[PDB]
Amino acid sequence: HHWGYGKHNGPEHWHKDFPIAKGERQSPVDIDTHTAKYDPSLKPLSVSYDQATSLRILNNGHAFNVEFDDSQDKAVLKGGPLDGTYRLIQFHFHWGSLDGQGSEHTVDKKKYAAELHLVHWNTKYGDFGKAVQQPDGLAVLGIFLKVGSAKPGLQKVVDVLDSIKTKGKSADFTNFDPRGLLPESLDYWTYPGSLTTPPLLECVTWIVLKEPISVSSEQVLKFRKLNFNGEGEPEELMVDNWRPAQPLKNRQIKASFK
Ligand SMILES: CCc1cc2c(cc1OS(N)(=O)=O)CC[C@@H]1[C@@H]2CC[C@]2(C)C(=O)CC[C@@H]12
Ligand SMILES: [Zn+2]
Repeated sequence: HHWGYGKHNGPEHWHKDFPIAKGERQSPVDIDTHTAKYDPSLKPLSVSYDQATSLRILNNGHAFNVEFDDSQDKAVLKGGPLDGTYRLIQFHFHWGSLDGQGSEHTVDKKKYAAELHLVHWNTKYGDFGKAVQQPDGLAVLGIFLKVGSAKPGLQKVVDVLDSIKTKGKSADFTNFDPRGLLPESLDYWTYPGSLTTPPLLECVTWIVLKEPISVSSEQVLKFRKLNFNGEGEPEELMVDNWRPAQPLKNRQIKASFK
């Protein structure tokens, strides 16, 4: 009986196995745009993905991860609120059963259809497992998805999902360019938080872009055909794999823009 997103093992249950679920810097949160404060002194984001090397895509039973070679400085995030260099290790999404929900962060209580997380770890900690044990170990770039026009750069991801329908399936996924998933503007909000899935470690500097990307109804429909279960187990569609907004507590959200 492990954690998930169902009635009996979903977000309201997680605190029993992971008491940090009720901690002081949990994610996601609602971004109150009127209360967020512009922080001149915030630097422009630097997103350097030209040499990114994707390797594989994996259905891990909670989402699908597109994984990257992070054994060298090839795709890095720097600047913004960050000190030092953070290396891209994987991206994944959270999405809903309906276009009206699916994002983890909300904006003035608005839910988007999905949310992309580009996960990076601070290279001063040597690798990902060590980084998640540090308060400044990770930087996650969050990007909202709304339903409208297709995102051409997402299609290669959508088209491989049939090969990783169920938990534990993986497929080769080389030469995928994550630059094709970014909006025009890098204006962002930032705050200190956590992983949004167990173990919910408080190791993340969140950087959430203001500008959503648009994806087509057909693209998100294909996300919803994935399964949480393994092959040969009862089929349960992988939908609504999002944690709701958590209390902001003693935190201030900063904006890079006015
Ligand atoms: C940040 C990417 C991200 C990473 C992780 C999880 C969930 C994530 O999604 S999100 N929504 O970005 O927070 C949950 C499992 C975590 C793992 C970090 C490494 C951990 C702790 C281990 O060594 C064993 C348990 C592993
Ligand atoms: Zn995530």
